[PDB]
Amino acid sequence: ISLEQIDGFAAKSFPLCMRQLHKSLRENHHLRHGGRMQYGLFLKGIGLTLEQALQFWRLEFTKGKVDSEKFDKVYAYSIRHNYGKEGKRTDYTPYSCMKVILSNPPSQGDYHGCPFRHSDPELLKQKLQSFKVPSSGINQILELVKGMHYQLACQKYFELTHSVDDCGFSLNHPNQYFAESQKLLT
Amino acid sequence: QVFRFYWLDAYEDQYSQPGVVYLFGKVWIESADAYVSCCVSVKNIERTVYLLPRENRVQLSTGKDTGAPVSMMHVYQEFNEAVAEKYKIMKFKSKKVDKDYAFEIPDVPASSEYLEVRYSADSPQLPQDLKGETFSHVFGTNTSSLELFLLSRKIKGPSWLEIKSPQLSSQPMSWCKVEAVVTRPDQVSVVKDLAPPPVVVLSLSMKTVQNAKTHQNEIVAIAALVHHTFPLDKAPPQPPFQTHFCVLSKLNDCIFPYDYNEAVKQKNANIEIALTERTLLGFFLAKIHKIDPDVIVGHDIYGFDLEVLLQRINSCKVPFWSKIGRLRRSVMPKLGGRSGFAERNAACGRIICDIEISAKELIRCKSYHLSELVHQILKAERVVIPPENIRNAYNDSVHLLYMLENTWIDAKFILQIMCELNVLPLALQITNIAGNVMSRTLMGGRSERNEYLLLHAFTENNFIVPDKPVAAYAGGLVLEPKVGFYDKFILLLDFNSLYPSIIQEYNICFTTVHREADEIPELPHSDLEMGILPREIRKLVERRRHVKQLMKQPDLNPDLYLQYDIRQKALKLTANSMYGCLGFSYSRFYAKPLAALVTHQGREILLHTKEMVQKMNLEVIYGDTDSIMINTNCNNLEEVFKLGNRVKSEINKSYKLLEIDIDGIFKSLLLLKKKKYAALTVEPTGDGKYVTKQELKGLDIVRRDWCELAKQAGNYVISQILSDQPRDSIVENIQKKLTEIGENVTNGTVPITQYEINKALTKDPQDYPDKKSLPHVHVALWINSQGGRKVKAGDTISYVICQDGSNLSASQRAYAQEQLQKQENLSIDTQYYLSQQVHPVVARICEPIDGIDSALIAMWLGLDPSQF
DNA sequence: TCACGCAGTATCCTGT
RNA sequence: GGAUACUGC
Ligand SMILES: Nc1nc2c(ncn2[C@H]2C[C@H](O)[C@@H](COP(=O)(O)OP(=O)(O)OP(=O)(O)O)O2)c(=O)[nH]1
Ligand code: SF4
Ligand SMILES: [Mg+2]
Ligand SMILES: [Mg+2]
Repeated sequence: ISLEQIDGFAAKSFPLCMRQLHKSLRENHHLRHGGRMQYGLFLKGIGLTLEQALQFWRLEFTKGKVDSEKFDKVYAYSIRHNYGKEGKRTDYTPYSCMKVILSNPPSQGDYHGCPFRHSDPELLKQKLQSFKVPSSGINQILELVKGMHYQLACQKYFELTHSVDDCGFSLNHPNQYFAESQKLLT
Repeated sequence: QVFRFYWLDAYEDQYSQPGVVYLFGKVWIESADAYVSCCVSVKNIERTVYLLPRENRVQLSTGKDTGAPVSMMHVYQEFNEAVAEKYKIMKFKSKKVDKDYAFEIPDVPASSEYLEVRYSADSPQLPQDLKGETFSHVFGTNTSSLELFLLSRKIKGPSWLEIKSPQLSSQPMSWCKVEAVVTRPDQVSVVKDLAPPPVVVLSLSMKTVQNAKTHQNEIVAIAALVHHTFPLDKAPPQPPFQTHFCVLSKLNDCIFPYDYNEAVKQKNANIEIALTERTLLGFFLAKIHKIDPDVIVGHDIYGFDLEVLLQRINSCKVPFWSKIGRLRRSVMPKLGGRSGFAERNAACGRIICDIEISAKELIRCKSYHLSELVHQILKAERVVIPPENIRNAYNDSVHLLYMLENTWIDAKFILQIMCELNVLPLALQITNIAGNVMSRTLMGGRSERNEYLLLHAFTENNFIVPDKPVAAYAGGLVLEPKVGFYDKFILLLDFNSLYPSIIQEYNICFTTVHREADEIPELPHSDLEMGILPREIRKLVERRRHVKQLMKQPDLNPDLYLQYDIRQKALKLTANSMYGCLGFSYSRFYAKPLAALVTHQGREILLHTKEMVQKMNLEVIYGDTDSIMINTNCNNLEEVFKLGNRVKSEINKSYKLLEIDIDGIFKSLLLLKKKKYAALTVEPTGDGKYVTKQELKGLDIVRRDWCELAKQAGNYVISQILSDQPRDSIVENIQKKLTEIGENVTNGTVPITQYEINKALTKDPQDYPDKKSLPHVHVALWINSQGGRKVKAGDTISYVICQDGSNLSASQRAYAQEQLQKQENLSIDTQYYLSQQVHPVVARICEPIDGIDSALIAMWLGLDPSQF
């Protein structure tokens, strides 16, 4: 997979969590620790190889007015560890939706976590409207969100965005979301 | 009748005897024409409290202001009628005193008329927050008895005291030879201008064995060296010990090798052989009582020695445990607590000197074990008796005598180390300057010394001191360096006593700056009078300056010179602490605003100086909170010095008390990163000639967490980089050396001692939650699992990284050196040492040098240059 | 019962 | 994000 096409994927396949993280990253060229962990694990899941992930993170962070050597000094170990290269050397699996929901709670200045759970209903409505979702679809997603079934809300998002009446799968992993989107498109 | 005696230590028990302070010391007896131990009990140190009147009567904080003016009579009447009856106070004496105050309690005016109440210490203690209807605050409710005595009688450190009309004791109260009782504190006064008397000193070393069943340490040998005329103001006596006594006890199971009688007969008559540990402890206690030392010195005395001594005394029910101290008591102090306060109480009235604490305070060493201390101070090699061989040594007379002699030699080493550093005279000087008790000074720490210094300073100047308690601000400025290599003279300009001089110049004090209970307060006005903190600071500074003048004397002995240097350092630290306590959360004088201001001013000063240098069209390349490095861009030393002088004067022209001086002329400089550089300091000899001395600041080569091998390599590299050889040749030499190292590792020729890495423990081994990930902790755990002396917080541990076939990360493969020498499956992980110890260091030293890059270095070491 | 301040560099880890 | 070290001023 190519780094350049990653942005393209962010248009369609990326679940809303990864879309938010990528938007923040390209807006500010820097992510707090939680965002770094989540996005790195997701990009590992999609298939970005250690060299590819290292190149992507290097290029993205270098624009943030930091020394090039600082990246290799600090973030290289984290990137390697996400791929089970150092330390205990374990092939850490990508975060599951349950973990993301029950993982570290985001705070001010953070963008990780599940937007359906960590975004206020007004903010979620605004975001859904921004993505040109039909008003009926936005209302249905909001109703699902009020029901505490955020996974069902993401399933509704997938159904509406991919022009499919039924998702046909129980979304329980962001990598599952990306895989289903790739299967439908390609 | 007048009792004149020199006091060394003071002990009080806040719970058993209220209002009694037990001073101990030496008194002169003509019958024996010598000095004997004395214990004076000052009695009836009455509690003193200060009541602050209100401006308007308040109806018990219910009706708020009522408008009735309040006078001292109203406060006295309120105390006599309501408070006294409520809190069960029978008799008291009250007066009025005009006192000043400037501390961190709001609504308390600068100078007010307080009501001072003096009442016995047997009565209950008033609450701190007690508020009535005429007084708004009470000060001094929980003041200790010893503090009251020392501050009221203006006693500062050990000195000569005169007692008028002493009284005898109805029954014995101490193990000393002379006793007296003072019925009032006003009968004790201090007499100045007299020489300190000699004080007995006993250096003790114990050798024990861990009985596995009870997991308790059992004493098998003790040795002690005693000097009866050790001075407190002169050089140590040669030899450092006059007499000695050794005691050896058979274990609970083993028996002597049927020749100990002949062995002791032919060796000497000063060795006492006992059969049960009870007899050993009893004989030791009797000897301590007879000798009566004022100072007991040892290694790890607070941690292991005295704790095990008391534990074994309790287990064996050895009668008369109080002999270990100087006061006769029935109930042993509770075993436990932080540091060694329980141990200190057990030995009440006897100063205890742990060479570990003093070594940590005075000098710097990679490890503070006894072997390393002897190696670094006395420059001698000490043999180590394995813990598992002491038990087996009870099989031959020669081995047992060798063990006892090893204990004797350890005691001699401890005494020699004590003498070398001038621990006792320096402790006396620091105690006299501060005003605390000597045992507290020798227990380590800085907060108590400054606390007592300021307490005395404020009490002497008619102030009410606070009540004892029951990155928070900006610091210095580090200029961004121009990292590189400079082959021309570098002029370093450093300020003299920066922060103390800032306090003096700008008059920063409690009574000058207007604080408000996180913003920098404004500088105090210039129309005020110097406060207390500035004056004290000045005193300390002057002391240091005088010492420096002594150091400047021509044709001075080396050792003495070193001693003077140590003294200087100590004084400097004292002043710095007098600053730092101002921002110490748990300090009695927490004044975070003031400290912030200090730092702020310092920053400003540095900025200004830099600006001035740039206005002189010079180049500034570094500065750490008080210093500036200037690139002279010249090679004529004389001219450089001229420039020094010039700029020096210029800077001084802007300040009154602040001063800047030439802290060194570097022939060459290798500036790597903030607070990491190396240079060749130029010491001028005369006639234009000069010598060069290598100086390093912050490099890994001067850090204890790297393997000695790597350090040496780096040192060589530095010696090559800072020389005057043509660069190409330099590089060549570097390559050669590195290749040599590689070979020496591949063939395993390097001494095992050079493969060790040392690290200290901030907490106990168990508290760390990463017992696996942290290597040193792992090693510590293993040691604690073995059958020897345990390792606790602050004890450095040395470990090696080896191969075992586990295929785990290096952090999990740490092992103790002994373990490597023992097990037949562990071998040194050459790769690791060549890849993460030598290569990093060297690379960081070669970063600004053209022609050397990481890759190349790796290649020269035999590593694969791919992943580098 | 204890314990000086802050600025800075280097190394290593994130499963039940 | 956290943890462990120890230099400087
Ligand atoms: N609190 C505290 N501050 C220190 C300590 N060491 C240095 N400082 C601070 C306060 C000093 O005024 C400032 C300047 O460092 P220096 O090493 O040059 O000492 P100073 O200038 O006071 O005296 P000197 O140059 O040796 O004559 O750094 C310390 O151990 N504790
Ligand atoms: S439900 Fe899962 S995939 Fe969808 S936004 Fe939330 S965390 Fe992301
Ligand atoms: Mg200085
Ligand atoms: Mg960070």
